[PDB]
Amino acid sequence: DPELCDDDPPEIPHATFKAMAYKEGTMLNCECKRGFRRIKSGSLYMLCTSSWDNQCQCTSSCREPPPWENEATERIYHFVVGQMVYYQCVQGYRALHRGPAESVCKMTHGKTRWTQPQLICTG
Amino acid sequence: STKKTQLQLEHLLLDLQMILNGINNYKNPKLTRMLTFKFYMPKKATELKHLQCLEEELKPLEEVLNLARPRDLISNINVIVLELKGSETTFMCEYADETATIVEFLNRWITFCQSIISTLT
Repeated sequence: DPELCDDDPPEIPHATFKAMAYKEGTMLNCECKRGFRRIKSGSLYMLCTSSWDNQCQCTSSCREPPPWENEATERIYHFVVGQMVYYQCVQGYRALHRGPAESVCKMTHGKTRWTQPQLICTG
Repeated sequence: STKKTQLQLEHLLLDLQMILNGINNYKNPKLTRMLTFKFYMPKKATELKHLQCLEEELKPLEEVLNLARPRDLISNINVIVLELKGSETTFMCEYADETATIVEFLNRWITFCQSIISTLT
């Protein structure tokens, strides 16, 4: 029974992170675009179980699962310990320092924590 | 009977209160996670008929609880609600034009219940 990570992966200024695959249990918020709410009485998130389980659906006012009338900000994910994300600077920035640039959500003595990536992107 | 309705409303508010207090505390590390889900509530809930919107959001409530017996608590809740507003769609909850976290969602309904109980006087 996979454990959810209490926090988001470390945030690295000007950096984005991506998972190469998702582990049994990651959850994906069924978020909607502006002017669109989720279908009445509709599921809140998809769950990785291998494949995804529920179905998002937005009306109007595991591998990377396929879109729906999604959100233009991103997908709000919930990872489980053991999960790893990979970091890379966005466009317009280069890796100044390149200490480890990936993170694993580990559960050291009770609480969960992500490994601190050491990536730095300057203008 | 005014007392039946009051009782039901009290039982209902206590269960909601149990969930709110049960997840909204410093001993729950999943909180932040739970606060990312957008919940829908009535802009101005005041009539017992509005309990339709709480009903339409129960499976979602049971779902967030899985991140925290939910299956039994929500079942109890759902029945009480039906007992308070029937089996017919009592309101067209196209909801508020605004969303909410489980903390707000629950705050609304707990306040709704406490209010109607006193109003029943």
